[PDB]
Amino acid sequence: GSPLPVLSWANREEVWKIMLNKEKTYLRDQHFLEQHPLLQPKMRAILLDWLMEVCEVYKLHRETFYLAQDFFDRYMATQENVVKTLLQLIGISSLFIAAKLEEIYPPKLHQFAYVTDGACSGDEILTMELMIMKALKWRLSPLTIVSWLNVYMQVAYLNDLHEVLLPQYPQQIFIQIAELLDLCVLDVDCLEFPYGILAASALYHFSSSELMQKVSGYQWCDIENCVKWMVPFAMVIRETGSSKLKHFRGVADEDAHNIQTHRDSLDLLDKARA
Amino acid sequence: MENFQKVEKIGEGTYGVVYKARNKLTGEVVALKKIRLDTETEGVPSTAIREISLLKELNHPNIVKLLDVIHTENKLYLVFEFLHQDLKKFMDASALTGIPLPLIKSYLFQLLQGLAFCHSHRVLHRDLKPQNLLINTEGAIKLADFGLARAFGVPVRTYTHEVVTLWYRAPEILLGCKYYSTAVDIWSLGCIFAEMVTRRALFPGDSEIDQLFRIFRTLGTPDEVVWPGVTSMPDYKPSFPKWARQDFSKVVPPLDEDGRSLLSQMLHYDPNKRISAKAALAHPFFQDVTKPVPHLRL
Ligand SMILES: CC1(NC(=O)O[C@@H]2CC[C@H](c3cc(NC(=O)CCc4cccnc4)n[nH]3)C2)CC1
Repeated sequence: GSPLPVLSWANREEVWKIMLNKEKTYLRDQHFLEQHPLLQPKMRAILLDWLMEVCEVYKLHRETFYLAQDFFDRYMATQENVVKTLLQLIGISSLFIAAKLEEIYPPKLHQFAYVTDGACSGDEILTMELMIMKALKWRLSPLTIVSWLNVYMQVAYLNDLHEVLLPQYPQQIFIQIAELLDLCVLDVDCLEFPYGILAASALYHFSSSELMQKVSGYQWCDIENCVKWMVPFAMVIRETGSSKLKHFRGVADEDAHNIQTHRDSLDLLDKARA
Repeated sequence: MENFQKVEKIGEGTYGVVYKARNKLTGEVVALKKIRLDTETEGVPSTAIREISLLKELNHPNIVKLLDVIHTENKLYLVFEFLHQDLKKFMDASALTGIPLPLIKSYLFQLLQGLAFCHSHRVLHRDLKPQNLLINTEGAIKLADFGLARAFGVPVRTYTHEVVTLWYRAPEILLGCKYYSTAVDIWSLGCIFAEMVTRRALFPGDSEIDQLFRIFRTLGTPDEVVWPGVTSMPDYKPSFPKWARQDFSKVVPPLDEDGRSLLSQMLHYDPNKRISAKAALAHPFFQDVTKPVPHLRL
């Protein structure tokens, strides 16, 4: 189904079809680390969590992080046999490509080399960003996990105006659901489920299946397998509580929810294993 | 990166260094945008990464195609489809005799189709001007230069301010709106539409305030009735002079009744009321060019 209202600028079913048709172009592989036998799934969690903290220090948007995560996962699916010391360069260069794509005033190249504690040169990043974009066939416009949550939050708070392009939803509950998604993305087995399924399953845990289906278009049976897998991650967030909305210097409050945050979520990821 | 022989330099600007190349074996001609990577401290430019990724997913008959992206010798070559002339050079060559009305309608119809394809894919062009509209010798016209383009989300957020070349910049941009989307491209096409009719630019301003006053002098100084919320916009001033809206019989004399109606809806002050590209295709101005499809009531 399609949860978008009537769109004045295009056929509502045409815009939704294109968004769904793109998700078939961008492939995921929850077992791409079998192509890299020396790597372990936890190394990916430590890398992505480090990129989250880097994003918060430079106040990069959540969309920028999930672009880097998607660039990292799809690039490793094209490569074979990668060492641990090569992971930091691939991750920081994926964030460099993502920051230049998403931010209005992105950080400079030397700042991306600066946060690596001197382990990645500015020219090492330039070499890596070319290899990443060429290996991905320059397909660098995916619908991230966090971009779907933005769609689901807009339709949930829609009025009779049906103006789907002007944002209007509570920032408080948005960062709470994003907090659940930031934890689940550290686990590699999330790639089994499409990005749109993952976001709808996290919204369901903070609301209901009626609101989920109203704003995502997916029936309960489409997300049941994902909801059951997201079960341990949801309660870990419920046991510790929902985080508060942060204010960031230089970032307007009407955009403060879009800034990537970071907690010590690596401890919370291990509790979701049992 | 062989088999291609440079034939003529097309130009150098914000896009980059564009050459006209010709395949020696097949006789095929392309346009080569060359990017010297050794002179780019920040690696591949952000405008280059955006345009490549957007054009690799915007395959349409009215969009200049990106054919290949070759990287060699610290150079990044973008291979484009070649068209022999831009619209501005065509309008200048047609300034004396005028562009025939069936050709203006055919060109605007094709431009709206390419823009509707962009907006349905959630992509703003944000630099629609005659220099970026390319024509071939087979009656077609295509959108070019997506370096200033951006994919917008649903919902959108605050994007880059002061976009679009000044003559084709929508009034909501000039007044400093926080959010914007597809309406800014329609305003540009409305200016290009009238420019094809009158053979001169519609609002040729030399500053932000002069561009806004030229719009006010033709369409009238907007108020809360014609544009709700205009008096609260950041760059709005109560000291704006009060000009009366001019009769479109004088603004675009050659345009008939259906033409003035479509142009008015493309130049509506309110971005929420401004006609969309898809709806403009269904306007009675193109009722002789296109025929409607049956609509499933389900
Ligand atoms: C360059 C620009 N900006 C841009 O980004 O255009 C992209 C990049 C190159 C691609 C392109 C351009 C093109 N024809 C022309 O430019 C007409 C001018 C000319 C002059 C001499 C010999 N022949 C042709 N065919 N294909 C698409 C359009 C403004």
